[PDB]
Amino acid sequence: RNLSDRAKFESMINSPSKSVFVRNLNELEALAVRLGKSYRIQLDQAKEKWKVK
Repeated sequence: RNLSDRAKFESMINSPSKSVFVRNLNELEALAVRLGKSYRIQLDQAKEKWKVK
């Protein structure tokens, strides 16, 4: 099924490298907002996971 933004999130959050994280982060943050606010927290968790400060 299309419109599976949750799948994109779970796919991106799977194993993102440093530079890979940033290049995915832009769309990742967009997807997080699209999904809601609870998943946005998980996004922020991934940001802090690496650093993103």
